[PDB]
Amino acid sequence: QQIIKIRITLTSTKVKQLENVSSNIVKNAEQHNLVKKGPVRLPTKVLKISTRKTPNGEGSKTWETYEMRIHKRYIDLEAPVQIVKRITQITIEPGVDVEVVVASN
Amino acid sequence: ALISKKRKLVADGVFYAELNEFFTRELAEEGYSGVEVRVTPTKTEVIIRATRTQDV
Amino acid sequence: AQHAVILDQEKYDRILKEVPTYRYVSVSVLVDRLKIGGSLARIALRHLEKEGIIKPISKHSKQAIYTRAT
Amino acid sequence: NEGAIRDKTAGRRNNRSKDVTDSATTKKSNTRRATDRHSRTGKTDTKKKVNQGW
Amino acid sequence: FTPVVLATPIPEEVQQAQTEIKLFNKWSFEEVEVKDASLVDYVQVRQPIFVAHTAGRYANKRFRKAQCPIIERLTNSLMMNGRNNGKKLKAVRIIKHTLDIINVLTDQNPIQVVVDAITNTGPREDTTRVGGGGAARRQAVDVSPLRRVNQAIALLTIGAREAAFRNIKTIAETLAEELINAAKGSSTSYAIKKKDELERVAKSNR
Amino acid sequence: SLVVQEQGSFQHILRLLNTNVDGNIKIVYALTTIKGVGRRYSNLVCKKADVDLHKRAGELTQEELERIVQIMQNPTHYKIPAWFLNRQNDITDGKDYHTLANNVESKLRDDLERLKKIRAHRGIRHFWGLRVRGQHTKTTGRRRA
Amino acid sequence: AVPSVQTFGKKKSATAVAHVKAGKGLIKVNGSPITLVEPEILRFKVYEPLLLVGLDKFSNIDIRVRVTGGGHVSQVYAIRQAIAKGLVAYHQKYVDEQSKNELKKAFTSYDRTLLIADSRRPEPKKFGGKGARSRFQKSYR
Amino acid sequence: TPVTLAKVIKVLGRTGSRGGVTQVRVEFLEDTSRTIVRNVKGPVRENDILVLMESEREARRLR
Amino acid sequence: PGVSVRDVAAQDFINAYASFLQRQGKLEVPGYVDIVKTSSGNEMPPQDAEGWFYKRAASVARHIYMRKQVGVGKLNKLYGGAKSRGVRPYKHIDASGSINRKVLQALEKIGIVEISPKGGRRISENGQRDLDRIAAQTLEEDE
Amino acid sequence: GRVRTKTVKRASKALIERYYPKLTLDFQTNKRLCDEIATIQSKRLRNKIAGYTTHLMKRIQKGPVRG
RNA sequence: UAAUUGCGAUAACGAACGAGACCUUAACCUACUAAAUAGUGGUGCUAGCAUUUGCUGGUUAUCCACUUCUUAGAGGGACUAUCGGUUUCAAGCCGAUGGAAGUUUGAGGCAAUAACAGGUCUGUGAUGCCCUUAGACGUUCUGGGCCGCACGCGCGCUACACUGACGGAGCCAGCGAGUCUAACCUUGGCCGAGAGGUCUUGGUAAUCUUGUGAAACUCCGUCGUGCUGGGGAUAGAGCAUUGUAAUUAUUGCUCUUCAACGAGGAAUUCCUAGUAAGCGCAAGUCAUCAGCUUGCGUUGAUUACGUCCCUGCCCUUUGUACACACC
Ligand SMILES: CN[C@@H]1[C@@H](O)[C@@H](O[C@@H]2[C@@H](O)[C@H](O[C@H]3O[C@H]([C@@H](C)O)[C@@H](O)[C@H](O)[C@H]3N)[C@@H](N)C[C@H]2N)OC[C@]1(C)O
Ligand SMILES: [Mg+2]
Ligand SMILES: [Mg+2]
Ligand SMILES: [Mg+2]
Ligand SMILES: [Mg+2]
Ligand SMILES: [Mg+2]
Ligand SMILES: [Mg+2]
Ligand SMILES: [Mg+2]
Ligand SMILES: [Mg+2]
Ligand SMILES: [Mg+2]
Ligand SMILES: [Mg+2]
Ligand SMILES: [Mg+2]
Ligand SMILES: [Mg+2]
Ligand SMILES: [Mg+2]
Ligand SMILES: [Mg+2]
Ligand SMILES: [Mg+2]
Ligand SMILES: [Mg+2]
Ligand SMILES: [Mg+2]
Ligand SMILES: [Mg+2]
Ligand SMILES: [Mg+2]
Ligand SMILES: [Mg+2]
Ligand SMILES: [Mg+2]
Ligand SMILES: [Mg+2]
Ligand SMILES: [Mg+2]
Ligand SMILES: [Mg+2]
Ligand SMILES: [Mg+2]
Ligand SMILES: [Mg+2]
Ligand SMILES: [Mg+2]
Ligand SMILES: [Mg+2]
Repeated sequence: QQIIKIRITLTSTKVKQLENVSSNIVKNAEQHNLVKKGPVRLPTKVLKISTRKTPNGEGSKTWETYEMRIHKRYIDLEAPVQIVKRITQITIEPGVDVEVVVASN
Repeated sequence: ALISKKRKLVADGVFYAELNEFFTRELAEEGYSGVEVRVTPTKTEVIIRATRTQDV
Repeated sequence: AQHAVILDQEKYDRILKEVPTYRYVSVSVLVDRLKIGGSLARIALRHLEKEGIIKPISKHSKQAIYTRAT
Repeated sequence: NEGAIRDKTAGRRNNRSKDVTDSATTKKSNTRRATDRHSRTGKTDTKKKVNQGW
Repeated sequence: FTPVVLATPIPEEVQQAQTEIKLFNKWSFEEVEVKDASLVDYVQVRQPIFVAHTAGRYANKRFRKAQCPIIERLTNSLMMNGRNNGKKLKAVRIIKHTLDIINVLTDQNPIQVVVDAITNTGPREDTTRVGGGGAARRQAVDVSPLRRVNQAIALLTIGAREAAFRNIKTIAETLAEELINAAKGSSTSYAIKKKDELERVAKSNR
Repeated sequence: SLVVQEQGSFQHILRLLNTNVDGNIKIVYALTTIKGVGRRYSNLVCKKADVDLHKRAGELTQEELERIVQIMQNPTHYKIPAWFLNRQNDITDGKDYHTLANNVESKLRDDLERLKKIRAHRGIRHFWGLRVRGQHTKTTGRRRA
Repeated sequence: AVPSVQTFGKKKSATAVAHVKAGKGLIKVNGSPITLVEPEILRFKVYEPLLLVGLDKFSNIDIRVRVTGGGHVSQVYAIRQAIAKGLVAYHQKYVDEQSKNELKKAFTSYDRTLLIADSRRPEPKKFGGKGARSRFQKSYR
Repeated sequence: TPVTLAKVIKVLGRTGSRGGVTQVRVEFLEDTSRTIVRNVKGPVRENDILVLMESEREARRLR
Repeated sequence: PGVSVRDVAAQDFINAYASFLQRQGKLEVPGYVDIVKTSSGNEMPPQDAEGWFYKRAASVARHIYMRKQVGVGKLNKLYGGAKSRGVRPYKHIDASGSINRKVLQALEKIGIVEISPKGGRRISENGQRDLDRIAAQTLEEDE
Repeated sequence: GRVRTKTVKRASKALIERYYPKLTLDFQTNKRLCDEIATIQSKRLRNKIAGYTTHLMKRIQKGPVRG
């Protein structure tokens, strides 16, 4: 056990599934008494695509715009090596992309 | 590896589609109703939801 | 090319003696005196501010304004 | 190209001096759109084959 | 006026008028009255303002247009004809210029002088297109007070702009000549002429 | 800048380079009614001839007028960059020329005639009087010759 | 810790942050004194909030503002809203209330919105034309 | 020249094929206590003050 | 009282400072000056002829003084402007680099600007000396 | 224009009918009343109901209304 | 009423799809939980002015504090509320005050029954039938063509200038997007009149490019009404960039050449508020090429708050020999 100064990055398209896992990480750690920079939310990027609806060129020009919403979150902890490998192999979610790094760079 | 977060997330939804298709073509006679992919450590898990699993 | 591009000392003398009575002078009003074009009409707006005559009450490029001295 | 410039009967002057034909100005006018709801199959169908099918 | 300073100084004439009188670029909103009955409540003049810009929302309700400060309406109609749309900085600068010309000739708070050119240039009665059967005849009609101000504004501006086109004279100059000539109507102004010809064709067809 | 006075010393419409030049305009736009002199090349030679540009074409001492010309025909000697020049890398002697005035039309023709005498397509295009730069001829240019 | 309040004002996309603290009466915007500002026709629009409540009024307070967003004019409407707003905020939390409400009364009576953010916001362009309302053009035939 | 000033006392309706005219009853100001129905051009609300070029004349319909 | 250059309106500053570097005679004007334009997106060279290098450098210094550090690249986009494509719409374009660079390399060898860390150029401390000096002078003419 | 859809005026009708006690001429309290007493799927819709039951209540005090 | 939206009339009563509701996005939250990938004040370290103090910077951690401003979770807020007008004495409507906001708050996504021989077999490894299938209508390669020019038409771009061009100088956005077998976004440094070149560098990105220091615009001057310094078509000569390949000139740059156009006939398009109009930017195309599109913000008005005259459509009634429904 040594205090490793950790940075976790949560990124997903599903808000409920993202803030579930984030708030889950926030209470599971802080009931368990560590040093936390809580969920720090990053500007949700909206990736847009603009298309004509019709497959061919006939008809009035109807444009449609699809979008995909990417929400990104990051949580800073300092823990020992044991609660990191435990908290990060569990809390696994489909659709949430969890990233755990040790370093500032 | 080392892809943008953006391109990654759009690359993930491209994957689901191609798989969704492949299973709709392959398993049609088995009653394939759709898929979901859970990415884990060490594995990636593919769940076929189909009405006759024994021919799967 | 129509006229009034240079000096013609009579027109110098015309200017000094003809610009009282002008409650407003500008680059327009100085060509409307059947006289110099906007290049030397400006010049005269300077040289009439050399001493006496024109009191600036306005500012800048395009619109200029002056009144007679008191 | 040696043939190209040696050719009179060419160029802008010789085009400028020709009359423009009528077929240019005129509209395409469509056609046939009167007849649109009248099938040219000349066949039609049968109450039998519409009930066997549907 | 009891001057006061503090760390970053606010200058002499700046301080002076400022706290004291609410007046214009500098021009008196006191005095300056509307020479015509009606036309008040449709010519603004108190509340006083400093420069002709505003964020004003006058376009959301029918008659709030009237409450817009009169000079600002004028500089409003100044910025238009294509290229000159937007560009209120341009048009406001001209208004300060023309009023400095207006006062230059015949004193007379230039704000008052436009109040007159706007009151004299509203046509009292006009004509409309009524069928009258077949070939359309024209029923003479008494024009509303607001309209009388609108048209007044547009006419003067349109004239000045049309007038300033393609000659050495400057927009601020020609804005003044017209304003003055229409202030006490000379019929040497493009507005006075066309206020009188709408009322002349209004007398004939009545 | 100042009011000036002079005398009958200034003469309007002086002629140079076989062309005629309005006086009573500012001296730079005067030298440009010649063929081969645009606003830039005017502006550089005047600065190179040590001449006050605030002057009109009028005052402009005759000696000032012979330096203006000398510089014009010999730009590389008085140090004009030779990218500033209309005609570089001759295609026969490969010197760098500023071709001027009544000669501008001459060199133009010879250029054209080369493309023509050579059977160049670009030549054929001038010779039929059409657009050489490639542009769509189907629509534009119907008032034509 | 000196008495300090911090306010803002908005016009379109322009936001201007105003620090109003206890000071000797400096008024500067961004890096520069309130006396430049240079649209310069609109110079009085930024003078306005002072000379509406009286010039004095500011000598027990330092005034700093910094602006980002919008254009040359948009910013000018935001700093005047952020200067007016901050004055009432100060007299809110430091001087008495009847004085603050005599400051708002002196503004809101004159307004130009000094205390109230103008909600006008750009409309979305919709396909079929260059602007939000204005459609392209048609020829029929 | 006989200018006559008249205050709008009621809004009536819009007339004309185009509908760009408004029927109005006024009470003219000097020596009130007589009523006339005139036709307006621009927009009018109650209490507006109208300049009648000709004192007595009035209309009804418009096409 | 105290003074910084942010106490003086932009133009009278950069003018008095231009006239100051004109008087000065410590310059390094590259000599292609006057035979040049200052943008690929400009019609004519500048109208101040002899001068205008001291106009731009004066501005350059003023710009750099305000903010942390500014490269040649930033200067280009700044000093650039609308280029008329003729019959085609207007597009913004970067001004000429050699102008503003040798404006830096001249303000360096005059000790008014220095290479910064992080990149760019940074206002020399002898620059804030001189600048906040003539910026004092300019409200001294206005006294 | 501002008109209340049937599903708004049918709820309000259904409310004042059973709940006429409580249910006063103040929207705000009436608003919260709705939350406890009724299940409505959106903030917007609920307030629409409440704000109308307020109008109806408000003129009931001035004498009965049809329906 | 935006609405078969409602009131009301009532042999009907009470209801369902559609409208509404709903969802997304923009406006408001001195309070919720936080942020060296967002900033603020304090304190050190420190530069410059002047000042007995004070002003302006600089500083990736040097520490301490905070969440107004920036970010996004979850809540809250408007229901046309209060009051007054106006009406069947009704749903509603106008006005006022308040308010972030009172045009369905602004803007959209979704969208009943049906209709059409509308468009699309040139998006598809969607498809019936026909056609072809080895001298191929499969496919690849080489080279042209789709750009070809007496002319007719449509969407546009630039202009006729003095509300301007040109030269300095001032100097402000928002939506965006960016690179591993790879060459993407590119700060900075030097070379170059330019265009560009070159050595490095930060960025798989709230971290770097980027405050995308955009343009219109503001100010000080030069031009001074002259097809002019408005206008830049046409054309010559040269220098660069992409690409295997630039000729019929991909694009870019410098000199030169310097047309029509002096406000557009009959006509006809679009539009009501942060709109119209001016202005640029990013994204899509994409090696290179935007006068194009999709979005964005910057400047920011005049004039309606009506009618049924025109036109278009919906709705009653009326006639019919139509029902493959006036083709
Ligand atoms: C000066 N030469 C070129 C210069 O013209 C310019 O070209 C880009 C071009 O490469 C871009 O090509 C594009 O291709 C990628 C890719 C994922 O498809 C896009 O993400 C992105 O829009 C852009 N980088 C284009 N969209 C804009 C031009 N200005 O910038 C790149 C360059 C090599 O410096
Ligand atoms: Mg003019
Ligand atoms: Mg020439
Ligand atoms: Mg710029
Ligand atoms: Mg510029
Ligand atoms: Mg152009
Ligand atoms: Mg429904
Ligand atoms: Mg500090
Ligand atoms: Mg906050
Ligand atoms: Mg009521
Ligand atoms: Mg068909
Ligand atoms: Mg198809
Ligand atoms: Mg087929
Ligand atoms: Mg096929
Ligand atoms: Mg095709
Ligand atoms: Mg086909
Ligand atoms: Mg396709
Ligand atoms: Mg398919
Ligand atoms: Mg056609
Ligand atoms: Mg189209
Ligand atoms: Mg300019
Ligand atoms: Mg950032
Ligand atoms: Mg920004
Ligand atoms: Mg010309
Ligand atoms: Mg030109
Ligand atoms: Mg191409
Ligand atoms: Mg296209
Ligand atoms: Mg109606
Ligand atoms: Mg028939």
